[PDB]
Amino acid sequence: PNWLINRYKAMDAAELLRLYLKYDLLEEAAELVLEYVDALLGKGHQYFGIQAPLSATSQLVWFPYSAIDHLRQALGENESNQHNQAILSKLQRKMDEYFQKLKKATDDYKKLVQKPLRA
Amino acid sequence: VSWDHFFHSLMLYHEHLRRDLPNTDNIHQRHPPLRGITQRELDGLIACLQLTCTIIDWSESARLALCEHAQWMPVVVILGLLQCSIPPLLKAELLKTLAAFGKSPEIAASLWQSLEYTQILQTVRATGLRQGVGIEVELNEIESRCEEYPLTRAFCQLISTLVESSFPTNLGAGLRAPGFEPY
Amino acid sequence: VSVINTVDTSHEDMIHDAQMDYYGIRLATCSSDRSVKIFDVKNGGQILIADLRGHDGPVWQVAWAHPMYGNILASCSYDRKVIIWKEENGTWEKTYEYTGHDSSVNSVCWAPHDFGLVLACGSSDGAISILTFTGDGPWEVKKISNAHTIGCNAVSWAPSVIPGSLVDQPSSQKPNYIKRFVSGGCDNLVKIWREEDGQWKEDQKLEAHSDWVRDVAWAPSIGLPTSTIASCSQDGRVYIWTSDDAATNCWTPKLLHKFNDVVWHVSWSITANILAVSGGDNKVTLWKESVDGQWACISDVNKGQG
Repeated sequence: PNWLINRYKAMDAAELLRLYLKYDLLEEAAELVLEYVDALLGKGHQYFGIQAPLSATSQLVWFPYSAIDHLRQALGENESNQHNQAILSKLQRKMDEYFQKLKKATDDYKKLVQKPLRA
Repeated sequence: VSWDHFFHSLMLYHEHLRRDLPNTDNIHQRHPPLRGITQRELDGLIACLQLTCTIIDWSESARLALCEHAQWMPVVVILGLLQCSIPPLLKAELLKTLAAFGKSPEIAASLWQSLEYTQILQTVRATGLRQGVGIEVELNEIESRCEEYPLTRAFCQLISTLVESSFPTNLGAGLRAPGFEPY
Repeated sequence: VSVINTVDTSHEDMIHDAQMDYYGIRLATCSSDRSVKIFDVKNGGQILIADLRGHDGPVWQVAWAHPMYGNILASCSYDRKVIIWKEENGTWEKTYEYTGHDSSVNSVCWAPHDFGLVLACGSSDGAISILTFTGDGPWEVKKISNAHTIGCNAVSWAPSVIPGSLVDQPSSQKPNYIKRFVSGGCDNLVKIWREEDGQWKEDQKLEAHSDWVRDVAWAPSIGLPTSTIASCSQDGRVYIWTSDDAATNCWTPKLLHKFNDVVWHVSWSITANILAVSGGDNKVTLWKESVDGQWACISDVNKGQG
């Protein structure tokens, strides 16, 4: 019933992803992860208890790698399932966009932290 | 004759029977000689379970009070003991005792979930378990040889009681794929 | 050593760190799941006795205090807090919370009990905080600002050494201990700190790592005059730092080994001067110095041989 969900998703912005991939809710799990990545890119961060995107240097960013690897395994165990493969390919393309932007932001943070040991 | 003696005794048997378990890595394992619960001890346990079953069958207050007790945790202990090995009569009495606990509606919902997790009945084969590895092997190897079927009957009684309180519902995502199909 | 009964922490994520209590009757564990779990594993029998929740992010390190102060546990987290947990009458409670860091608190270490109830805390803000409990009133805080240029990853206390323990101190004064600790940071430095006149000063800089120092461990005093520190880094190196004379303050680095991957941290054995080294290769290696001063690997422990 949407009230509960909305309220356990900016107070505890993940562990539910786990309640989801346990109660066999693969579809909705991939959805939550995508939503969270979207938040992290500065888009809708207020609906994910996130303070910053490409701003105020780099602080903390928890990446739910184990839940994403379970999603990759579950999408690979369905094989024939065309719908799950279409979702998996969309998710992979989005993860690659994220890792490319993360690499750029990390390289720019490394340049920012190198200015100044000239005080 | 106290609740402390009954549930401590069950716990001791549960601890003793589990330690006699042989590690998979270890090759050739010998128990310090399985203290096969003596026949007298067995008769005593059976009599205790029968008495418990009679009390909980007639008294709803007693049934709820015994199941909610924090130290005895009877449902956990009993289900734990069922995963151990004993001669079929004791198993039958344990099932009867569970049946007596099940005459009360919500306990039933939690019990279905617990039964699915404990894989007393092997729902989904694990590590090529195939035949046996559960009540099916006991039925074919142990009860069929003894030409007596107490365990099968008790199991049917349990299922029958559970179906009455619900054909329950989704009995386990992630594992199988729903359904009361296997049973 | 043959493995015994298999434990179960009933967790939902990777345990980042684990520490046994002083008597080896309890295990504290902490995780990305934001919990600190306490197990009373006495004579086998795995037993969760507490699930301590109070952090808003991953918990990085746990530290047991000396049992003379009762059952006290510290935890530090990505949430920039340090929490002090105490057991009273079998109930675990948060007795203190320190929020004086601007970034993730990566490491916590209790001082030798001779110094009092003192906790060192290293943060990703580059500062180190020393929390002192005097028995009366609130915790006192001495903060070393800009201890490391980028961030502090690890802190370890020096052993309690009485200056001149071979000379009869007149029996009416508490020995004046030289309080020291070592820190490792993201500026590739291992730094030694000393208390002087109630202030903490940088006593030495140790330069040998080419990337972030991940962990630092001061070896316990085995009654030898030589002080030993281990450090490990992102550069895959482990260094053993030795100082033979406490008066010269001269630290010499010896390369222990270079791994092909990151090294987390090295933990000293209390009795045998054995270094445990945990690598990114998912191995734990044990190292011991031979009589010729060479360091040899005495065991390689892989995930999965239990």
